[PDB]
Amino acid sequence: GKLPPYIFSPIPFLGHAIAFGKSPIEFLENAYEKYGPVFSFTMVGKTFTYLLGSDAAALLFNSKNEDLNAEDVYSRLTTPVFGKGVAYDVPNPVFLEQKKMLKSGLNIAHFKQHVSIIEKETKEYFESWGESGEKNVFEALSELIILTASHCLHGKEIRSQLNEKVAQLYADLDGGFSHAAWLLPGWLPLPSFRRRDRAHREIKDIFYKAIQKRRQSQEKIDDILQTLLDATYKDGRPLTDDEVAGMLIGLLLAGQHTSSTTSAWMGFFLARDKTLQKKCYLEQKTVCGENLPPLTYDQLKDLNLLDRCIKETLRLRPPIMIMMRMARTPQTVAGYTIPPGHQVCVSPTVNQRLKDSWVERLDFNPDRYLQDNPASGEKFAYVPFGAGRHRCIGENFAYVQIKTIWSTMLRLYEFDLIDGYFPTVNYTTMIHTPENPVIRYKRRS
Ligand code: HEM
Ligand SMILES: O=C(N[C@@H](Cn1ccnc1)c1ccc(-c2ccc(F)cc2)cc1F)c1ccc(-c2nnc(-c3ccccc3)o2)cc1
Ligand SMILES: O=C(N[C@@H](Cn1ccnc1)c1ccc(-c2ccc(F)cc2)cc1F)c1ccc(-c2nnc(-c3ccccc3)o2)cc1
Repeated sequence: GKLPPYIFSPIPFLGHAIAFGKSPIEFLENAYEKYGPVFSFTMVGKTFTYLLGSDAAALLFNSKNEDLNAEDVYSRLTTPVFGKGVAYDVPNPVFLEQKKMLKSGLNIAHFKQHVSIIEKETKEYFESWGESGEKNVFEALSELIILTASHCLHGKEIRSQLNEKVAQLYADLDGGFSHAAWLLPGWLPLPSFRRRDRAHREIKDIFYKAIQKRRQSQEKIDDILQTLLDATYKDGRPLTDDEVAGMLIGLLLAGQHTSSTTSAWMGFFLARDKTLQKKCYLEQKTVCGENLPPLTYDQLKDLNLLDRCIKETLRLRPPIMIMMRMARTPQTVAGYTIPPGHQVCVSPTVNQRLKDSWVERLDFNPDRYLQDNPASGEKFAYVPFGAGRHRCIGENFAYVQIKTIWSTMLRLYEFDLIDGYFPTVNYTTMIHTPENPVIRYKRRS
């Protein structure tokens, strides 16, 4: 056992907390340069080991959950949010089945319904934006996506109940993902803990009623809720109501912020590159016709440029900057032996931006995918949706959602930067959102 290089800090408990917190990507890129692909450090009492670049990241992406374990690092925070019997509250093999059920629900049939739903929700929402102005697009997209994702992933019944009170319940749930929740005992009656737990109760209740309501109807509905009510584990057991409601909460949380932040970033990338924005609008017309009829799933698959714009946005601004495991058993990578008790980390952000493999790395270039590039060229250089056992199941929905929304948005408006300001990254929020995401827009042609 030869340990990975350890980046010493004189600062007792915090370690590099402050430096890492200010700009993590720069921290990790500098470390990579000085120490190589595999290294360790301590922050706020804990020892972290990073695996940077494709070859090293392979260890995390290939590992069995018995070896590199997700619930050890996640369950404490997620279980009060998503609920019992779901996600990281059960053995991983169970979660894998639950994922299979969800995957089965995320199919082409349902996507075809989703496109119209999302186009409709989007046009209606942006009516309040009028003909022109300067508004906060991240807030717009967050508010819209909570609606679109509910409608698609929860259904019409639940969606019609989605008022501001319920939206706030969902925000209160997000609050469970706090520094306080990580650092402090659960038994402290902190406001955010109280809200989180209260909101979890009220939201489950709404889902309980909607679930029993559908079970009792003879109206055969073909949607994702139905797929869950009809699904079964290998043992044959159907999901309980509490299980289903748990999975519905997850579906929303997963469906919202990863898309909203991403969609916001794409907005500013396209605003900065007006020629690229024009080409996208022209692509709309080419594929769908000059009359611009209602979007269809099949038309989305032909929006190749828009697709590469999403792909490239994800490259430079992946919503999930980190993926972490607890090493239960010793692991070997790059000559080093990582001991049990280490938390093993990967950063899509760093891998997706690495000097050695990405040409003009900090450039937003959708066309980079028309040549040889590390997305096709390597295993794990490009990993915004992860890989292996804990890999994402929502990639196709997310693309459906983001494509439809932005397809519609390009049709409605042309977008510009304000005083040539391109938003900086707000590192203090859980998902790195854009700072001051106010965008200028005027009605399109
Ligand atoms: C742009 C949108 C999205 C991005 C960038 C994204 C990214 C990711 C990433 C990086 C992981 C790997 C987590 C890890 O290895 O620790 C993941 C896992 C997952 N995602 Fe997504 N995701 C997105 C949308 C969605 C959606 C819409 C859903 C549900 C419909 C979803 C459900 C999941 C689930 C269930 C997992 C598995 C977690 C696990 O096995 O531990 N995601 N996602
Ligand atoms: O929301 C979390 N995970 C997300 C990751 N995601 C989103 C889209 N694709 C993947 C997530 C994972 C599983 C699910 C999910 C699970 C089951 C299901 F049926 C449906 C969805 C939903 C999610 F939103 C999450 C949030 C916080 C944390 C957390 N872990 N540690 C912290 C933490 C640590 C230190 C300081 C501050 C926070 O935060 C871990 C995971
Ligand atoms: O352990 C986490 N952060 C670590 C830092 N780190 C980052 C990379 N390696 C170490 C961390 C961050 C802040 C702090 C901390 C900060 C302030 C303080 F007063 C005390 C402690 C402690 C930490 F251990 C961590 C782990 C998982 C996640 C995370 N996983 N999933 C999410 C996520 C997913 C979806 C939506 C929102 C969050 O978040 C976020 C942070």
